[PDB]
Amino acid sequence: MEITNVNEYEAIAKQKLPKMVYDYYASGAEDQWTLAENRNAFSRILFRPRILIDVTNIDMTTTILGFKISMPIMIAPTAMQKMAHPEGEYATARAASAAGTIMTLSSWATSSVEEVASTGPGIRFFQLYVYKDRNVVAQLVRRAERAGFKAIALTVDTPRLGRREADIKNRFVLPPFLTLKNFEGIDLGLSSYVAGQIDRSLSWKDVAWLQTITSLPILVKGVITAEDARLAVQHGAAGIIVSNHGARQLDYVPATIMALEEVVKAAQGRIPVFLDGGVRRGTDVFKALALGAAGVFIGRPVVFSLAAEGEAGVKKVLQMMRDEFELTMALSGCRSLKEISRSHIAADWD
Amino acid sequence: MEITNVNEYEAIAKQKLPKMVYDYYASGAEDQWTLAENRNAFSRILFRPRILIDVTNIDMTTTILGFKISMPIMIAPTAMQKMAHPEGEYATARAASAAGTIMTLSSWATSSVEEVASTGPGIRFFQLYVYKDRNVVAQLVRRAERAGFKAIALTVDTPRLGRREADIKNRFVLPPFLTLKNFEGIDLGLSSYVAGQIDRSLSWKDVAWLQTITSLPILVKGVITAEDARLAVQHGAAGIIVSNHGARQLDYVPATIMALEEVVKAAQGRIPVFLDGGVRRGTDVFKALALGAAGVFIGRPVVFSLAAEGEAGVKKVLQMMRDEFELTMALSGCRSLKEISRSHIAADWD
Amino acid sequence: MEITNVNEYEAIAKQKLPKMVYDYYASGAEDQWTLAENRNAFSRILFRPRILIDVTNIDMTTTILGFKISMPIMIAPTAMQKMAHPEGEYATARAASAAGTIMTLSSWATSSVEEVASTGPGIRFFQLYVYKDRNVVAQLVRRAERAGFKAIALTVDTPRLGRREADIKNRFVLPPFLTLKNFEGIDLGLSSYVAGQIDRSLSWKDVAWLQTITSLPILVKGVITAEDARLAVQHGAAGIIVSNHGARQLDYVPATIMALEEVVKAAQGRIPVFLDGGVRRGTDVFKALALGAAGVFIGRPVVFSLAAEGEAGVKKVLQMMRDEFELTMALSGCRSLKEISRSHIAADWD
Amino acid sequence: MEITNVNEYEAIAKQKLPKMVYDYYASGAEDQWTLAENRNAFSRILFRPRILIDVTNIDMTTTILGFKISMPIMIAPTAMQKMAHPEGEYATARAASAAGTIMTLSSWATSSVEEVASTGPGIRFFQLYVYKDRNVVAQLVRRAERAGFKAIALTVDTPRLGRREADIKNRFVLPPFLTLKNFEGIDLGLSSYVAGQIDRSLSWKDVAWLQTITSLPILVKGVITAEDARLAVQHGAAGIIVSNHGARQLDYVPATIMALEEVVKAAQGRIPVFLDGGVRRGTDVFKALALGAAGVFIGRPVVFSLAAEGEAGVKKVLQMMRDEFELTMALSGCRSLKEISRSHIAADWD
Ligand SMILES: Cc1cc2nc3c(=O)[nH]c(=O)nc-3n(C[C@H](O)[C@H](O)[C@H](O)COP(=O)(O)O)c2cc1C
Ligand SMILES: Cc1cc2nc3c(=O)[nH]c(=O)nc-3n(C[C@H](O)[C@H](O)[C@H](O)COP(=O)(O)O)c2cc1C
Ligand SMILES: Cc1cc2nc3c(=O)[nH]c(=O)nc-3n(C[C@H](O)[C@H](O)[C@H](O)COP(=O)(O)O)c2cc1C
Ligand SMILES: Cc1cc2nc3c(=O)[nH]c(=O)nc-3n(C[C@H](O)[C@H](O)[C@H](O)COP(=O)(O)O)c2cc1C
Repeated sequence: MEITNVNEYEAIAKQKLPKMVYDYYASGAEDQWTLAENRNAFSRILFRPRILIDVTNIDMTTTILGFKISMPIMIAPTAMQKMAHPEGEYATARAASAAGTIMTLSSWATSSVEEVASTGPGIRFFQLYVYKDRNVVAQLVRRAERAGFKAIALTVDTPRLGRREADIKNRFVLPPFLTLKNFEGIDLGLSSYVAGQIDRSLSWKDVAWLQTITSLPILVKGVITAEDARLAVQHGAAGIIVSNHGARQLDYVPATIMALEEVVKAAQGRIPVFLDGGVRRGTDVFKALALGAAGVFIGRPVVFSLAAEGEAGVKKVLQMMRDEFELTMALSGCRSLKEISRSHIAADWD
Repeated sequence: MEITNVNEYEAIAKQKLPKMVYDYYASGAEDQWTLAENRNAFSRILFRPRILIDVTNIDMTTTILGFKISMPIMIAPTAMQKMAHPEGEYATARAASAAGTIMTLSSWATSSVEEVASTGPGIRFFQLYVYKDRNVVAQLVRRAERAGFKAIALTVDTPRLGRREADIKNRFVLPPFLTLKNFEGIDLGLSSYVAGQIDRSLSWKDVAWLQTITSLPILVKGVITAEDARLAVQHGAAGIIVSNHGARQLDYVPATIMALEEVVKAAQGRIPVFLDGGVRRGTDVFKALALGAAGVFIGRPVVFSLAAEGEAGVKKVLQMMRDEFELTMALSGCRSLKEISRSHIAADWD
Repeated sequence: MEITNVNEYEAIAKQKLPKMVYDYYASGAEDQWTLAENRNAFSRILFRPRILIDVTNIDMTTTILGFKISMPIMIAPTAMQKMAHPEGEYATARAASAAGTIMTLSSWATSSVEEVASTGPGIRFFQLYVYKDRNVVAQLVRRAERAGFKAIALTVDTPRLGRREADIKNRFVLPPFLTLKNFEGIDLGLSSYVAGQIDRSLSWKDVAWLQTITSLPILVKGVITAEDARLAVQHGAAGIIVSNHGARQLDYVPATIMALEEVVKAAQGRIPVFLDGGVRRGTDVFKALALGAAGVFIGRPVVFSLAAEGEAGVKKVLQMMRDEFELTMALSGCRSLKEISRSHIAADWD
Repeated sequence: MEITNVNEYEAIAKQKLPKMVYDYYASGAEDQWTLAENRNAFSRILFRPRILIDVTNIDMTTTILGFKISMPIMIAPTAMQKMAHPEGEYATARAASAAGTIMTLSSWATSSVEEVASTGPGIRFFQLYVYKDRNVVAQLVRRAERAGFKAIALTVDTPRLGRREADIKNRFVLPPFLTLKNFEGIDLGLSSYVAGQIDRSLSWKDVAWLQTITSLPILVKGVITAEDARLAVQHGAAGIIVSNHGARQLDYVPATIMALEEVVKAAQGRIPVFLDGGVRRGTDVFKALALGAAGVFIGRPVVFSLAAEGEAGVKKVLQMMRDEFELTMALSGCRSLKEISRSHIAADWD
């Protein structure tokens, strides 16, 4: 009896993590309708597989912003990984490098850019918020650039934090020996401070502002309507991440897989569109690409596997998804990502 | 571990109220299909949120019939609140005044207009039925006007009472020290009398009749078809309340959120259209306004919180809904009620 | 704590009847999908009630084939009622007479036409099958005419019996002191004989044949497609009963409420169309009439209430449905059956 | 208390087979969504039965590739039947001969073509894979032809094996005294070898290749899109089997009953189209033929009944389906397979 699927790592995390920690990571907003729907919506898309195609050699490699990677599955920024495992972000960085894929570090990481860069080479993105204290935004950016990060993933769906009721009932707090390391050694305990820096005044001009302090590509994260996707194209974003923040912000927003297509269309092929939210199977990954995503990101499975198995756990999550994705490409008759078409899928709404 | 949502107050009420009292308040008509659907239909409406909008200052204030209030969440008339808590309607009136919103007192209240007016200033509406004994209707109206009530909410969906089977099995009766106080000190034990006064002969001309005995605005409560909404416009109603009476009348009528739009359209912007039935979240409130409601009313949560926590409980219900509604406005990109549009929502039936 | 709804009688029957007897009556065909759907399909139809209509006086009286009855709820032919209660069909006949409605006696009754006619006056219909031995068909008809039956309800959906698996597992047999009384005292133990008489060769010409041996009106029972309804009009049926035989024949036929309209349309107002299958509430009854039925029939509730309460039980089933139907008419704004329109309902499929 | 339906045999198999064996046979791919849907999709198709048609004599006989059989229900190739019962494929062959229907032997059978041919006469098909070692493909074909097999059923949906997670957790292995007998006595322990022979390079030209080494008709098994059905017509297949391999390959492919029609249309009446996947009732069989199948195949019920009852079990599965199919034809008004039309069914998607 073995661990055969990703979703199984969640069950194990849950039996061993303290309730407050598990809930923190697992929880969605309020009644968690979108949490559930993020997963459920993938079951409303079916396959239209082609048979008798030579599928000896499958090429999953892709190029993301000029960076060539091993597969179109990247890691989404989550937060305080050291609550899940001692090595926390170090383990996640070593597994992402090992897999030939990209990691997106959280500005709320319990590891700083430099300590993450000290694990070894590997393409890494840094997630950020346009904080109130703009001098602070510039030091994080500089520090990110220095440590060798290749792009900035700007969260644009959080003017304010959504209500995740378990945290309130669990009276959630960051454990004793941990710190938000990117906020230490710069010119400003920290949890509260960082929570207060979230600027609820941001507008499109603030994204323009960010482009004057950095030369790195900017990916607006949290776009789910065609209206905002076009504005992101306009204000010169390097790509859009169709996300609902793992369903932790506003409830009742659509499943990202359902909003995907509308956003992909609005972008008009100008920039790469990615997705995250509920991706757990190689089949999920295929559907997203057939719909138009240039790649997908995974969040919760990483923290869950980390908690269960340390670095071996994240290594395993990544191996399982590329294996399952390669078999799905084989069985659908696709020899490259370029071969995946809209016709290989049939959506409930078609 | 704390109370984070409104719906939780129902569970607590239920564990402490006598079965007969709980059932009385909780029950719907016959198989209670609409009871359930009143809640469930809100989950068939999704959001289309706008991002990167300055949401520093949210204005939830609205004007209802020339009365400016703090938010578009008002209290619906329920009945015999003193079965739930000693202070019963006094507690509900003090919490509504404190919140800057309107209370709708039931003609079946266990507190009279004057005793409710003795708690302090505050805008209040009075619910009534065109009783058989028309002399009685006039004394209630006069007494209401005197006590300072600003409008009459006329129930028009009850020619006869719907069958709520639990009451029959529980052999429901009003507890000993309580009375229907509005029916005492006027020119006519009381429960039976009041039950017999419900006139099953009422027609549109009876609404005209009511306008000859009062100068206060009349809101027809219980309109769910476009046909009746237009007749209400005609017979000079000051606004319509799309209601199904908390699903206690006829079963299998649509969820009020589903009938809302048809009624809003028929009214052609001439008069304000409100809604009640199943509103439990700030998200619910947003959907109703995006559909066209000028405001919403809450019924059961008030009695449930009253039973659990007295006046602090109702205070809490109101604070939770305005908090949750303000965050929903922030996350959808709306700085005023005027900014809420039809485009910020996507209904299953669109 | 009291019995408030019809469906409750089933639960009580079940706790007291021997498993074999309960199963016999309760069971549907094979996986019993249509059994369930017969009930479930009524929940896919909603109301569009009119308010403020004088509903002082409700007239539920209707005329069925020149016979004026108290309400549009009649009793369907079931079978061997004496397995459920000693008085069996005598009790059902006295309750139907008392209620001012029509009873349809089964040719499989454990009581004969004359013994049913000996309970008192009352309009009664007789259900039959065109048996193999045509001489037998003529004696039943004659005997029916003699005993004062007003019409023949001809089952046309049973060339062969459907598979009701519980009967097979229960090794079902008619209890010792009972007999199929209509098959005794005529020119032909009986259960087997009667089971063998079912003619699987019947065609439309056999219905013509029946009209040469009787002058009584013929109602073809078991029509669910528009094709067969038109043929029934042609071959001079006095009315059609949209039935699926209580879902005991072929599984996966539609719920009668779903097939109703197609049949009502095909009949083009030429003859009365009735319905049976899953009718348990006054609300059910309203929907059927709004769709076009001239009346409905109830089967299982009668045997269940009989088993629970004898004649008082059937009396109660009938009182509960007319009460619930009158309140539904009041709440929908209908003062006569003629006032019930298609516009007072909204079907999922509209 | 008796066994009345096929599905019941699964429950009994499960209580007596070792977990590893049961799981092997029962399992679907990954989350087994299509497994479930293979069954569930039959419930979305309803009947439109004709009444009063002489249904004395029902003719279920059909002709499949010039071979006249007793009914349109054949047996699908499964694998290693001797894990389920000692007699394994011998028992299945004797029951198929006895029933007057066709058996499809698996190339993974625990019995060889000749030993299956030694049970007696009977029409038999042989399932195969275009193995890597093409010399091996030719010996199996020759051996099949010799033993008297009439057609080849070529699996075309398995370039690679789908992930059936229970097998991995159960560490599945073929029991000690069994062997893949068709792979012994030819020019090449065996399980591993045979697993490695599956050629993931196959294309349409490989099907052309097969036609140069055999004169027997070729039925491409595993076609579910209209695109591939037309290519199969082109490359001269003798018929197509709409299959999803019992849902064990790729998950999220449609239920075969849902893909059926699209494939039947694409074939343009040129060649016979068959179906398998989830067929458990005589009603299932009718729906497939009304949709256009020339016949259906059953897989799992055979192994389950084998495990429960040996040869008597398979005999019983076949008798139950023809009985149930004949009654469904009687009740729908069909006297021959030719009489089954598209109009006798109404699909959810129509
Ligand atoms: C604990 C946690 C913290 C997160 N913090 C952020 C954040 O600060 N900014 C952001 O844009 N997304 C944040 N996310 C969302 C992820 O970046 C990603 O959108 C989501 O987790 C993907 O969905 P999934 O877990 O179903 O894979 C967070 C997610 C988790 C679980
Ligand atoms: C115990 C109780 C008594 C009520 N009495 C009346 C009434 O006399 N007249 C009326 O129009 N509505 C009455 N209502 C309905 C409310 O005014 C309102 O329509 C409904 O409660 C709102 O639905 P909700 O509880 O899901 O918030 C009553 C509701 C309850 C729970
Ligand atoms: C035990 C039993 C026997 C029945 N026998 C017949 C029959 O011989 N002929 C017939 O047309 N219908 C027969 N029916 C069906 C009823 O006449 C009627 O169609 C069905 O019971 C109505 O559905 P309901 O029980 O949900 O009210 C029988 C029903 C039951 C329960
Ligand atoms: C244990 C097992 C092994 C099978 N092996 C094969 C195979 O080697 N090739 C193939 O085309 N189908 C194979 N099938 C699928 C069957 O031929 C058929 O498509 C499927 O079992 C029919 O679905 P059902 O079991 O719901 O009747 C296998 C099925 C089972 C259960």
